[PDB]
This record gives sequence, structure tokens and C-alpha cells, in this order.
Amino acid sequence: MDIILGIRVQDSVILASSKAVTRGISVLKDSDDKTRQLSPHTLMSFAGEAGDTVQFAEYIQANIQLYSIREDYELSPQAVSSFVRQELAKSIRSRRPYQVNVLIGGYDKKKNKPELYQIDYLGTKVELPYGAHGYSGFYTFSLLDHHYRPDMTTEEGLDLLKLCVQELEKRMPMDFKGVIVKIVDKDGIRQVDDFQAQ
Amino acid sequence: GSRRYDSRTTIFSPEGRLYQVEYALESISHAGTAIGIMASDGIVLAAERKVTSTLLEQDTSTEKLYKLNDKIAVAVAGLTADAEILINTARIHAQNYLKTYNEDIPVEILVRRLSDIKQGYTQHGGLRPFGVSFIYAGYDDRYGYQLYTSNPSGNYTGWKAISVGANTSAAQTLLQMDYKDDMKVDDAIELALKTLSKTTDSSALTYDRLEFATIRKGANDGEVYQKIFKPQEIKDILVKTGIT
Amino acid sequence: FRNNYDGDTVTFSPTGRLFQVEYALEAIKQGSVTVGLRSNTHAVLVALKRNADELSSYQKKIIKCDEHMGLSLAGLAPDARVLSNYLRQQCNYSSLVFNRKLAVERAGHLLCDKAQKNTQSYGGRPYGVGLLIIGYDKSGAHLLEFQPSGNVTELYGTAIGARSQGAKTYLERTLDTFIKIDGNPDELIKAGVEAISQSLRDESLTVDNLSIAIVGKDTPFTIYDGEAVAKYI
Amino acid sequence: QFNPYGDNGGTILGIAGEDFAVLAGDTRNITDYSINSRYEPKVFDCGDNIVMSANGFAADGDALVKRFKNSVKWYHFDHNDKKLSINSAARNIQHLLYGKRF
Amino acid sequence: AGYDRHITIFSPEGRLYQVEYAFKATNQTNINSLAVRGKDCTVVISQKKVPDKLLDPTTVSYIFCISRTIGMVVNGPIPDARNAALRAKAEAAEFRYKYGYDMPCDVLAKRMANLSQIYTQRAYMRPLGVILTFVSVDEELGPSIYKTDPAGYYVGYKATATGPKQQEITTNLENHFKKSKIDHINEESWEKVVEFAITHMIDALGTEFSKNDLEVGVATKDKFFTLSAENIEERLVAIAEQD
Amino acid sequence: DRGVSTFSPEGRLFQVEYSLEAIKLGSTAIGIATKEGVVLGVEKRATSPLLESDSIEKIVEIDRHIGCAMSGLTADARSMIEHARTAAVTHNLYYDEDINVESLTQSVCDLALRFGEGASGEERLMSRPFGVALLIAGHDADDGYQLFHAEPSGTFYRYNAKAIGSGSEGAQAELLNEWHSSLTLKEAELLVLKILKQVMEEKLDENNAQLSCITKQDGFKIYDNEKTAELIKELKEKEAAE
Amino acid sequence: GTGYDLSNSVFSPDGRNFQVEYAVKAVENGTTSIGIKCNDGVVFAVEKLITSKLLVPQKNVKIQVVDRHIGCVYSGLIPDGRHLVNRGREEAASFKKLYKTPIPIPAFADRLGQYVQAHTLYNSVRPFGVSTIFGGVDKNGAHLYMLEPSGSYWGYKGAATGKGRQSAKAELEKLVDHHPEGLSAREAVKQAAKIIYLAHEDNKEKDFELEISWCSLSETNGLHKFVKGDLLQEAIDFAQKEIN
Amino acid sequence: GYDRALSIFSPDGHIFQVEYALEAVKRGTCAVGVKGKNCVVLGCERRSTLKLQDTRITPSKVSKIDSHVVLSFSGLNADSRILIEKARVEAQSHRLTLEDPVTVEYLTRYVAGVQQRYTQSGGVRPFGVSTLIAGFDPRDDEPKLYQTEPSGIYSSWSAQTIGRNSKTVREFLEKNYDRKEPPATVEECVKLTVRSLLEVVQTGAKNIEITVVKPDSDIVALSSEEINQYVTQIEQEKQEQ
Amino acid sequence: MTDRYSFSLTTFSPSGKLGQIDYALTAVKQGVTSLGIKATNGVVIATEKKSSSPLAMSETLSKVSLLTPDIGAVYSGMGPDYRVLVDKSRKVAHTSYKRIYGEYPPTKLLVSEVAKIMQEATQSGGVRPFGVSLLIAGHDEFNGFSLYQVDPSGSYFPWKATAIGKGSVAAKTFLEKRWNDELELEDAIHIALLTLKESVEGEFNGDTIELAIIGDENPDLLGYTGIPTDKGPRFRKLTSQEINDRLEAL
Repeated sequence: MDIILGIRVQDSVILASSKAVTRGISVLKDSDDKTRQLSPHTLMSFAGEAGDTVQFAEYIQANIQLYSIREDYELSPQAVSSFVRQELAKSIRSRRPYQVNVLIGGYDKKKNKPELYQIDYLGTKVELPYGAHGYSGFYTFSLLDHHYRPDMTTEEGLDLLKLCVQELEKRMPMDFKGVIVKIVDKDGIRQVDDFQAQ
Repeated sequence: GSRRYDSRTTIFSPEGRLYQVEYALESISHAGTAIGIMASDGIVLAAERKVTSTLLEQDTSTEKLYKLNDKIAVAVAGLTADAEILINTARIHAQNYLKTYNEDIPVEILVRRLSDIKQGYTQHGGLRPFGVSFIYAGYDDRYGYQLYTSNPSGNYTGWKAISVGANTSAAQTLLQMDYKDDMKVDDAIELALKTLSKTTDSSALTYDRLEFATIRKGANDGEVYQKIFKPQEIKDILVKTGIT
Repeated sequence: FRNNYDGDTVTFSPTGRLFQVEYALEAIKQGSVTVGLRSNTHAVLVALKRNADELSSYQKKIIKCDEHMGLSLAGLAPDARVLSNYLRQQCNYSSLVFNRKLAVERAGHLLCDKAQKNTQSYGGRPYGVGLLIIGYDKSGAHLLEFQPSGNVTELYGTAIGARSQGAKTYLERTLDTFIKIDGNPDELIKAGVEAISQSLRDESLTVDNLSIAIVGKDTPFTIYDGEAVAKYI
Repeated sequence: QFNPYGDNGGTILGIAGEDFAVLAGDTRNITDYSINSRYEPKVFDCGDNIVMSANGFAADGDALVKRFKNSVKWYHFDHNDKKLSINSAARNIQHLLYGKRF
Repeated sequence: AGYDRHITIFSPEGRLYQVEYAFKATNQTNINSLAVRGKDCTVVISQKKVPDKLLDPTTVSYIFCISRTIGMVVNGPIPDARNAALRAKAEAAEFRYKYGYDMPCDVLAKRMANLSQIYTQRAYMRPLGVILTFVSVDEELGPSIYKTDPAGYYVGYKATATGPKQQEITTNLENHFKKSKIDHINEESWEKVVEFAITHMIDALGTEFSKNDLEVGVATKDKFFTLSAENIEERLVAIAEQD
Repeated sequence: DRGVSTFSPEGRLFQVEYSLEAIKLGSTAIGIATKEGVVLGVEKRATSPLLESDSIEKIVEIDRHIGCAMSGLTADARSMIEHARTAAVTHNLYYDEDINVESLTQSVCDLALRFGEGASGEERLMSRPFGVALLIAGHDADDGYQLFHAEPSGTFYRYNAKAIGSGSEGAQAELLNEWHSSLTLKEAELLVLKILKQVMEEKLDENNAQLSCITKQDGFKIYDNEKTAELIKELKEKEAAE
Repeated sequence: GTGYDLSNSVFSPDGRNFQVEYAVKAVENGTTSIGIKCNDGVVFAVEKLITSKLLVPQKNVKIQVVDRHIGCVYSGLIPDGRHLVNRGREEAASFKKLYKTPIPIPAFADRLGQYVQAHTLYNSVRPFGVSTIFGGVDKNGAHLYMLEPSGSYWGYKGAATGKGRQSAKAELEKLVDHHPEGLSAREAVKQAAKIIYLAHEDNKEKDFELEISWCSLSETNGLHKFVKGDLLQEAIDFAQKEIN
Repeated sequence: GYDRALSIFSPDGHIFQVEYALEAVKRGTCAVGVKGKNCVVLGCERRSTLKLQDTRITPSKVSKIDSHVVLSFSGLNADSRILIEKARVEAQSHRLTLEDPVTVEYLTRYVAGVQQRYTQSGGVRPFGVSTLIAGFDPRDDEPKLYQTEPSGIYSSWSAQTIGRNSKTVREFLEKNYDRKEPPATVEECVKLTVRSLLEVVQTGAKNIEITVVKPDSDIVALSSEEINQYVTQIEQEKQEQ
Repeated sequence: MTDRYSFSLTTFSPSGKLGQIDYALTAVKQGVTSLGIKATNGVVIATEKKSSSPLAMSETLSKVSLLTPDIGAVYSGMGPDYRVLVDKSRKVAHTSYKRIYGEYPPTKLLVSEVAKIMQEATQSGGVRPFGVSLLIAGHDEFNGFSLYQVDPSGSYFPWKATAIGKGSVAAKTFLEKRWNDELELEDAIHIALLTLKESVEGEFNGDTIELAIIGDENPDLLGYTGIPTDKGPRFRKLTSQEINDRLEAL
């Protein structure tokens, strides 16, 4: 599968997502951004079935933006993830389920704390310090189980991810073409344009 | 055909008014008075039980104050049965929200949904509107204590102090006269009772003719608490405030 | 009286009348005249096309339903479009399913029943148009008269519309004559134009004003308009 | 189980000349190793100077041709007897066929 | 406002005129009927009037066989009566299918009464202008008479009468039971119960009957049937050899 | 009350007739057909000087070869235009060709009588007839340039020239005398501009009136204000010339 | 009050359904038609007013067949009649499909009966404007019926409806009295032609066309058939002869 | 089930339910909108039949449909909610399929269509509402102001007003608004707006709210003071004469 | 066909009155009197069996019905309307409660369900309100004994004691005199009989009076044994004989 990683440090949540989009024998694109901003402080990454993936991300984005406008308020990260979980949980028992896994990284301005939610296509949600979807988790959970620390700074988090991406670029069979990294904190969502060699 | 017997409950008068809504409001104006007062540390809901008897069981009775949530309650002025239909759907909407977002429903979202249901009976369906007006008392972490009001038209507004039902004109003037932004729950409790006391179409204002409720954030805790006063409790607060 | 019983088609008057149906029939009378007549080999339709302005066209009044059937209308045009379309479908069904050309007599029964439904139910309205149906089937030439009341009748000839009474008396007179115009279409048409002109009064049938249609033994239902009818004026 | 399709054989051929065109087809209809008919027309004149043949599963070919012929009929009814040009017939056939895409 | 008399909604007096007018229709046939309970049978008697000579007397009836065990006599216009009979049959057949046993006389009555109550509350359905008397020898209750009207009301009777001269027949029957002190004709055979029925029909109406002026339906354990002109004539003869 | 599809004692449908009355109160619309194209002109009729007159769209394109002008309850025309555009585009998808102007018109008119509270004939879900009349102009290979008048009654007439709206009776009289089988497109333009000027309460200028035409060569085009301004000036001059 | 006659299913203060009664007027205003039950079949005859010489003779048939053994004729609004027959046909087809045997006349009568009675139950429909005479032969004999707009029907020995129903009924009554043993199909056909002629006096203004049909176990094998040619003329004459 | 034709033609060719719908608008509080050279301003008046409200929570008159477009109205408040919700939904749907937010005309054309539809559908009465919709098309700096009414009719205005006494305030704008030189500033635009409202609000610092909309989703509502300050400077322009 | 009456038949009049509900109440007023009295260990509801003919068997007509083994109902007004309401109440107790929680509904909730059904006949299209007022008496573990009144509007209220119908005004006045919070069931039955006598014109005996109570469990009316937690229904209709015995001590 594609690489979808997330790590929650002291005051931010960082999401790293592979850039490759491959079909059969060809890597069609190497600059794919597997993410959608749901609200100024909530970001969602996704991996899964070819078309379902974006259709789901955009459908969720549309709903959150609608709520924001209607209520002139921003739902908390926990609120948004519960909404996403329910959508997936409905889907799994529908005619053709959405085959999409997501990571929701958000900064809760009311609690002043970053939050990372991992949710699979079945609607299985869990809140974690770090998470991953696909085969990635098989090399990153133990890596992070070892190197991760609660009080880490955003900069330490990025170095921690770099350690993850290097492990993946070493042992994973596929060429996922690097990752796009985004930070979610009290000031919003920004993209680290320099990870191709940080 | 049937057309012959259709009252057409959803049409405009030549003046641009909705007949049924206006008539439903007229109905509401004869209902026991209900008052809502918002303070810095809480909200007070009080209502006068229209018509009573020696044999009426007041301990098991409730015709005006209903709990919609653990953080929201309403005072009713109008057809009790109609109110119950709306109250129940309001309770369901609150739980759907909780199940969806894992957060209690913000007071206004719930009030707006209920008001929207009412608005519908106003524009389509050919059915009579609900002869009910509500005073919502609730609390959420975005606006704190809030007081709203909705009537047959589906329109709703926020207030510091408001009344619905009979003699609201007199009640409003009295409220607009003694209310003060920095009031306190206890001040409000007293203001509410005094107002009802001067607007009642009855001889005196006894406890068996009242329903009281308060939504406070008990200092010794940190959470919000709703309290629908019990007969005895009303009798007490009645003597204390000097109405005996 | 009436005013209290003409509100809809689902109400009988104290004398057993259906005013909405009668009012619909009135739309026909207000319609331009059209005539129909048949021999034993052919059936002809002659209709007077009416125009709004001298800048407008003369609204068509003849609709082809199949290679062997067609009709002329008097009254609400849209209602004629609906009914003729239903007729086109019934003719079509007969061919596709049974490889059989629909009998004019059956077409009449089908129309009668379709109109009858809009006279016993609430919400609907009777059709406001009269129709003259001509056709050649397995039993020769035929002419039918359709009234919004649902009444359809087979005749040797007839006319409907404004002043239709003129042409009708003429045909009832010329009967023994035209009924024998077999093997000669031009004669049957002329006999038709003569019957129709018996209802003129305003003007005289011109080229872009006259409309004729014929069907027969070896003649698929075809419509003639303009220059094509010149040789008959 | 039930198979909604069958193969009736046959072969058809169409060549276009500068000011003419031809559509040919054998007249044999078969099922497996037997002959159903030695003469069962398979090429039809659909009106408006168009000839057509739908070869393969004959029941489907007949239903199609029948549906197209009826299409021409209605084209006249709905567009003041306008002639259906060959290019317009082609697009029309595409929709008839794609209508049963599944 | 004045339409509270065309559809079934309340009048300022809390009355349902359409239901009252429906009751009026039940006498339109100017026929009287009565029902009595025997020791182990139930008999229903109804006047039979055939004015037109062009009519086939055999097709003029207001007694119906709803099921092998239930009989129903109707007081009211024939079309509504047949509407009611068809429904009752369908209802009786369905009950047996779903619940495994024969629909009891009182249950069918309640069911038809409920259906009637509905026409009384929903505006698009008119009440039927008929009164239905159901009879049978219920396997649990014994001889049974249950009658339903356009109001959706129904109850069981010891005996009952219906029609224009219902009151005369009723008081006649009332007097007989005040006397006998029992709630049924203490006769062992249905023939005699039928004779009792016709006898009192004559006393109360002050009229004599030929074999073609009556119509008789009888209910016994496991069967309900109607008598023929001849079965009745035999009955009329018997009563004649007493007066 | 009385059904929305009731006949009057004269054999007319109340709702359709009353519908026509609303169309009389509408802005004027005029169309003139010539062997060089068809011109469509309309009276903007803004209701206040603060209203941006160019946001008044009473002349719309149906397809490259078919244009349309409206008069009456113009809001009622939107679904008609949408239906027409869809019919024209759809026809082209099914037949790889242009929809004939008459066919397009007939389609629009099929919507007309689809109103009622449950009329036994199909599923006519529309509470009332449309309160707008339309002038449909276009060109097709078989019948050349054409102008049709589609009414809420469902009937559509073909005209060499036609006027609808408040000043129609007057304008129609004018068109009767002015029209002839050999008018040029230019003559038709000035002629539309002229007659609009006579019936309009306001002094006709390039801001309260709008022209458009449909030519086989360039299809339907709505003249921009500058282009019409010059045509207006040219009219004033030819009028003052005698 | 009044207005009880403006809506179909309404009971008037005297328990009547005025719309059904007005439907009857439409029937009495129609052509006369009859039916005669013979010893092994039934005969149907009807008056066909010749509006003009233009009406192709013998072409506008009025008697209709249902299944293969039933005949139906009616007076009133012809379209309503066809409507009722179409229903009868669907009704008969359904019965045969499930029970195999063609539908018995009594059974068939009730099918039409219930359907017609149904049209007096709601104000969304109008009652039928026709009285229908129909019948045929079945497993146990011949049966003749007449159905009124109210849905009322009974079996008949002879029946008539329409403009001249009184003349007809008078004639039918004579036959009934002078033939207790029973008329024959052959006789009934003539007798029917006579009654139509006699009953034509109540419309003697317009010329007419006679139409007869019959269903006899011996004469038609139990199948409904129209009387044509020789047998028809022979009956026409028998009438023309006794009309003087 | 209910499909009675409520909006139908009368003999004179009018549709009274739509006409009476307008009467409900005339009765609503006044709303006005004026477009500057680089902005659009929306002002609304605040009734005073009852005063003791909680301004924080009581629903405001100007509503954001999307981040670059707003909608105000005059008429039935309950009805307006229905139109606003449908507008907000259509806005998100449009971004979802066209991958671009709605233009102000598009959004207006949509609201108007909903209104029109309720004028010829069975079982429903027309919306007793008229709206003013303003904002800036995506990546555009040219201000937009449109007005819709019960019938479904819509059009753009340099400045417009709806509601009670809109007659008065329109007169003011017609002889105070120059298309030659539109309020070249956010300030002078807001001033022309307040002036127009004062012609009818009759001294109401708390009875007049204003919202300023600039290009690129720059929307903000003025506070009592900010507004009250404009009123102040306005009453002096008068006295200084 | 097809019910095309999709609009309300009960609407507000200029004065704010809901005509049809008012009229329904007037129908209830003409109805035979019925009452209910709550004791400390039970509740009694009663009414007069106003036989419409001496030929009718008044026993085949019950005005007092069991809804659940611990809840009973009686009424005043249109008998047929009551009958269908009882059918619907018995069923809603199952569909909306027993089939979900495996236990019968507490009195207040079942009353709430009935009230809902009645409110709908006040607003739904094509119907008229029910022309009845019910008195529902019952018992449930967490609420004990209770008595409720449900009116045509759908409104309901708890009572210590009350009467509805014909002579309700007088009957209520009489109850206010004899009622106290210490009455035992037998006392209430006695007061019930006295109150009902003032409303009855003719014969007053166990055959003309219908009376039932909600009291102790009747294991003898359970139908089976072997399950300790199942002690029987609390609803019991008094027999004609049981009524007469208490009338001699009247």
C-alpha cells in the first residue's frame, strides 16, 4: 500500500504521506499529496482503493466545511474524527464500502493539545502518539516504540520521521517516491517543503 | 372532491401574515405563563400551572418543564400534547448529535432544529401548526448559559429574560424594569416569582400552582446541574422570597 | 343551478349532466371546421386551417397515426397531440407485437376508453378536442368521429368545428353520390372540398389555408398542403 | 444454467462505392451443426435509403433491426418527416446498443 | 362550517350526522328481521318482499352464509349489504388461515364493527348504511347473536330485532323473556325455535305470512343454513295447527 | 374552490386565460424573420436607476442556432430555457446533428399543459401554467430562418414577425405594415428598434433595450450595448430624414 | 341544511346518496334496452337511434360480450358502459385463470356489483351513469341480471331500462303471465324485437336500428352470439307486423 | 401527499400568494446594501418590539453562505433559514464538483430558482423573503450585489434596500449614490450605508448593524462602537449647518 | 379512490380554539359517568353499564379493559372510539416496550403512548379527534400506583381521584370531600360506589355497574406455577357478586 504515517509530539501532529501513485507496471505520478484539510486546524491523510480514496476525503472535507460555515465555529479534532468514524462504520455495511484508511491529525485550540487519530475502513478508531496504515506500521511501530518521547519538539518529531522514512526506503519492496510532510499545530497546517533532504 | 374541505393551513393573508400561526399564537396567549431568566451563574425557569384542583396529583405532575438533555430544558406554553411530540423529537436529535460527534449538542443547534420542524408545518403539508411556544434553558462550552424562545412560526431568538403564554406584555415590562446584567441565580429566582406573582390571573400564587427549575454549575464540582424543584422545594422558596 | 354542478368532472347535475364534459365539447364548436367522408376504396379528410395574424401560419389540423390511419382535429391542439400520440403507440404496438395493422374500429374503442377515464375521476379534465379518424384496414375505408365525452361513431361522412352543420347537411344529402366515388381519389377530395366550403362565411379556402389528407386501397395516409391542394381550389 | 445467448452463424459484407453502397449476407441460419434455414434474410431495408444487418445472436439482431426501423418511423413523426441521414442513423444505433451495455 | 354534515367530523354538539343519516338508510328496504337463540341453535327471520314480477324471487335475499358456521342477516340497501358480506367472508377465511380455527361469531362482529368505526373517523370513507346481525352456535359460547351498526357499535343479544318496526318486535320478545325468566327458547329442535320466531313475528307485526313472505336462516353446531320456501311452508303449516 | 384545470362555459381553461393576462403586463419583446436571419429585441424595463440594467437577461441562447426572448413572469422561464437547452444538446448527442427549430419549440410546448392537482393523463406535477410567453428564433437546413411564439396554452404559432408584452397590440399593427418578404437584416434591426421606441414608456437607448439575431453563418448573438447604440443613432437619423 | 347533493358519498338527511340518483337520470335519458330470460338461455336487444343517414348501418355495435358466454347491454352514458365491461372482462379472465372454469353468471354479477357499489363510496369518483342488463348460461342454467348505478342488482325473468322502460316492462310482464312454462330462445328473439319496437314510441321522432344477441344452450351451444341476417329480419318483420 | 395548488393565477393575471409573500417582506426589518469601488457593505435595522435580548446568541441578520459571500434578507425569519441552508449546501457542492467556489451571480441564481419553484409546486406557499446577496467572485476584485424576491426574480444593484420603509431609503440612495464615483473607500461606503438607515431607524446605535465584505473572503462585522462612531460623525454633518 | 384528505381537519380558529377537540370534549360530556380513586395500596376505576336494551347482554360489553396485567382503562364518550383505542394500546405496550425490554411498560409511559395516538388524530390529515376521555389506572415497581386522565387533545394528567362524563362536576365535588391520603383499597371501592350511585338513575347493582381495581398480585389468575418471580396480575375486574356484597354495606 501507500505510506501513511503520523506522529504526535509536544505541541503538534506531523503527517507524512508517500508521493507515488502506481497502477500496474507504472508509477503514474510522484508528487501526489494524499491529504485534505478538513478545517484550519485538522488534517486528514488517506490510503486505500484507487478511486474511493479521494472521493471519501473530499466528501468528508465538504461536510466539515459546511458545518464550519453553518456554525461559524471549528469542530474539535475529536468531534471530526467521530464523524469520520461513523461514516466509515456505515459504509462497511453498505452495498459497496469505502475502502479507505485515514489518519486525522488536529490541534485542539480549546485544549491546546495536538491529537492523532487512526481509523481504518471498518470504522475502527483509536487515538495514538504515533500511527500508520498499511505495511508501514510493521517497521515503524517498533522503531517509534524505541525512539519516541512524549515531550519531543516539532523539530525532534521531524528527525524521528526521517528515521522512519529511511527505514521504509531501506526495507520496503516498493518505491513510494518519498513523502510530503505537514505539521498541524496552534497556528494551522503548514507543509515542510524541504524533506527531500532534511 | 376533497378540495372542498381543505382549510389551507399554509397560506398568506393579503397582508402577508400566516393565519394559522397567528391563531396558534392567540391560543398560546391563554396558556399558563412561563418565565425564563438568565443570570451570570445560572438560569431560572418558572411556570404557572393553568387550572388545578384539590385532587390533582402535583407530585407526579409535569405540564410545563421538561428535560431535553442533561444540559438543556424547556418551559412550555400551549398544547401539552403538541409539546410532547416536539420534546421527544428534540430528545432524539440531541442523542443523534452525541452519537455522531461524541459531544453534547450546542444549545442553538438543538433550538434551530426544533424551530425548523415548526417552520415546515408553516410552508407545506397542509397540516395545522403546533400550538406551542418554548423557552429553552441550556448550557454549552461555547456560549455558556443561554436562553432562547421559539413559537408556532418557527422563529427563535435569544434573551436575558423572557416570558411566554398569558400576560407576557405585563410580564415583560416588569422584567425589563428590574433585570440587571450582573444578577445572580438567586436574584433571578426571586425576580421570576415576583413577576408571575403580579401577572397571575389567580387570587394568590401558591406552590401547588408552580413549576420551578434552575440550571447551575455547582461551584463544588465543576459540571452543570439541572434541578426541577419538587413541590416542597417550591413551597420553601415561596416563603423565603416573601410570598409565603 | 349549473354553477353548482360544473366545478369538476366528478359531479352529476340534478338532471344527470356533466357540465365539464359539455364545456369541453364547447371548445370543439369554437374550433375551425374539418370534414371527413369515405367511399368504398378511399377516405378523405379536408380541414380549414386557422391563422392568428396575417403574419402567422395556419395551424396544422391533420395528424398521421400510421401508414393506414390518420385524423383531423377541432379544438385544443395539445389535446389532439396527446390523443394522436396515444393512437400512434397503439398502432405501433399492434404491428410490433402481432404484426397486424390496427383496425380503425379498435382504434376508436381505445380512444373512447382513454377519454372516458378523464370524466369519472377527480383532478383530471376532459379532453377539449374533437377528432375525425379515417383509415383503410382489413375491412375497407373507414371514418370515425371522436367526441371528448368519449363517444366515437363510424360514419360515411361528417364534419365538426364552427359552422360544421353546413358541410354536414350537404354530405347527408350528397350521400348516395360520394359513397360511390370508388377508384377515383380526386373526385372524393373535390366532393370533400365542396362539403367543407358549405361551412365557409368568413373567406374562401386559399392555398395555404386548405389542408387535405387521404388514405385508401393502395394509398398510404398522406397529407396535402399548399401548392399540393391548389388543383382543388 | 440458462444461457441467454446463442450463435446463428452467417456472414455479412459491406462495401461503399463513390455514389453507391452494398450490404451482403449469406442466407443460411444455423445452430451448432444443423441448418435451421437455407433462406432467412438477414439484411434489411430500413427506409430512408438505409440497409442494415445485425449478425451474431439472431434474436438480438432481429430485436435491434426492429427497434431501429421503429426509430426511423418515429424520427419522421417527431421531426416533420425529415430524412434520417446515415450519420444520424449511426449515432442512433450507438445509443440503442449502448442502452444494453449491461 | 356547514360541512360538518357532509363528512364525519364533529358538530358543535359532538355529533356525527353522517353516521345518523347512515342509520336512516338501514330502513330504506322497509324490511324487518329478528333473531332468537334456541337450546343449541340460533334462528334469524327476515321478511322477504319482492314487488316486481320481472324479478327472480330466488335471487332476492338479505341473509348470507359468511362461513360454514357464521350466518349474517342485513338490514339496509343491498349493495352496501353485499359489500359487507364479501368483506366478512374474506375476513372469516383469513382468520381461519392465520390462526388455525374458525372465526367466532363475536370476533367477526367486533372486526366488522372496528372497520365501521374507521369510516366514522376517516373523512374519505363513508359509513355503510346497514346493520349486521351475526349468528352461529359458537364452539365456546354456544348460540350467538351479535349485531353491528354504522356507529361501530356492537353487542351480544339474547334475542334482537331490526328494521322499521323493530320496537314492536323488541317489546314483544322482551315480554316473553320477562315471563319465561330464561334467556333463550327452551326448545330442543330448531324447527320449533323457527316456529317460535315466526309466531312472535306475526303477533308483533299483526300480519300473516305465506311461504314467500319470509326468509329463514338457521345456525347449529358446525353449520349455518337457510330454509327453502318449502321448508318454511312446512313451518307455517305447523304453527297454523295451533291457532 | 375550483380546479386549476377547469373549463369555462366558453370552452376555455381559466388558468391558461388568466395566464395570458399576466403576459400582457410583461415587457415588450419583438422578433422579425428575414431571409438574412431573425432579429430579437426586448425592452429591459428596469424598475430603478440603481438596478444594473445589463443584469437583465430577457434574451437567451438555446443553442448556437436557436435564440429565445421572453415576456411576462420571467422567473417562470428559467425551467423552460433549461428544458430547451437540454433538448437541443440531447438531440445532438442522439443524432449527431442540430435539432430543428420547430422540434425544439414543440418540445418546450409539451411542458405547457403539464399542470394540475392530479390530472388523469400522466404525472403533471406543476401547480399552475407558466406565466410567460416566448419568442423562439433560429435556423435549420430544412426550413431556414424561423420565428415561433410559444404560449402557456401549449400552442405555438410561426410568425414572419411578432410582438408580445404590454405594447403588443400596438406593435403588432406596426409590424403588419412594415414587414415584407424581402427585408434585410439591417432593416429588421432598425424596425425592431423603431417599434420598441414607440411602445416603450421610457426613451429607448442602448441601456433599456437590447437586440440580438441568429444567422446561419454566426449563429445566435446578443448585440453588445455599443453596437446597438449606433443602430439607435442610425434610426434617429433616418427618421428625422423625413 | 343543503348541498348534500354536491359530493358523491354523502348521505342526505333522509339517508340517500343524491349523486347516485342523478346518475339514474342520465340512465333514464338513454336509449331503451332489454333482456329476456328463456327456457335455456337469454336474449338481449337494444334500440339504436339513427342520428342521421351518415351513420353506417350495423356498424356501431352496442351489445358487448364478456369471456365467451356472457352478454352485456346498457342504457345511459355509453363510455361508462364500456368502462364497466372492460372491468368485467378483467374480472372474468382473473376468475378463469385461478379456477379454470369460466365465471358463473351469479359470480360475475357480484363482480360488477361490488365494482359499481365501490364508485358510491368516495367523493373522488362519480357513480356509473348506466344501468346494465347482462347474463348468460352456466353450469346450472340461464341467468339474467340488471345492475343500477347504486350497485344494486337482482336476477330477472325479464328486464328493461332507458327511455321506454315502462312500455318494455309492461310487455315483459304480459309475457311472464302468458308463459309460466317458459319462452324459447327462438320466441324470445322475436318477442324482444317486438318490445324494442313498441318501446320505441317514447322516441318515435327519430328513426332507429334494431340489435339483438342471445346465448342459448341449444341454439348457440351456450356461447353468446349476435343475431344476424335471416333470423334478424324474421324478427324485425314479426315486430313491424304487430306494430300495426 | 398534499399537493393543493396554492399559488395560482387570478382573473387579472396575478398570483396572490406570491403577492402576499411580498407583503410579508415589506413588514420585515429593513436591509440595505451598497457597493463601493473595492467592497460591498450590508446594513440591517434591529426591531424594538421587545428589548431584553441576548445579542450574543440571537441569530444575526447577515449570513455567510461561503467564506466569500454573504446573504441578508427582509421577511419571515423562519423562511430565511431554509433558503440559507440550501445556499450553503449548494456552495459546498459546487466547490466539490467544479473545484471552485460559486460566483455571486451563480449563488443568487440558485436561491432565486428555489424561490421560483416554491411559486409553482403543489402543497407549498412561496417564501415570504427577499434577499440581498453580496461578495466577490473567486480571484476577482469587482464587487457584487444582487437581490432576489418571492417570485424568483433576481438582478444586480449598485445599491438596493428591501423591507419596511425601503421606499424612503431607496430614494435616499437614488439621490446620494453616484455610479460615476462609487464610495471609493470602505469608510465612506459604510457611511453612505449608515446615513441611508438613519433615514428610517430613528436614532438606533444598537438598532443598526453593519458588515463589510472585501475581496478574497475578507468579511467582518462592525461593533456597536465602530457603528455608533459613524452615527456621531453623521449627526454633526447636520448640526454643522 | 385513495384517501386524498391529506390536510388537517382540526385547525385553529381566530380565537385560538381547536374546534374539533372542543366538540370531541362535548361528546365526552354527554357520555356516561366514570371515575377513578387511588388508595394507598391500590386503585379503583368504575362506570355504569348503561345497557341500550334489556335484550342486550351487558356482560358482552366491557367498558373497563385490561391493557397490561397491571394496567386498566375505563372511559366516557364514544364507546367504539374507546374499543379501537384499547386494541391499539394493548399493542403499543408490546411493540414499543415489552418486545424491547422484556417487561410491560410503567403506567406513565403507556399512558404517554396512548396520549400520542390521540394527539395525532388531532393533527394528521383526514381524521377527526377521538371522542373520548380515558381514566387509566395501574401499578409498576418504581412508581407504585397511579391514575391518569387522557383527553381528546392528547393531554393527560395524574389524579388522586376524579370523574369524567355526564355528572363529573358533581362527582368530583363529592370525591374531594371523601378523599384522603390514607384510604385503603376497600375504602376507595366504597367511596367509588357511593359516588357512582349519585350518577345512576335506575337500578344500581353488580349487574349494572362495572368496576375493577389495581391491587395486590393474583397468583390464582396467573395460569401457571413454578416461577417465583411471577406472582400474577394486579388488575382484577370485580364480579357482580363481589359488587353486591359491598352494596349491602353501602
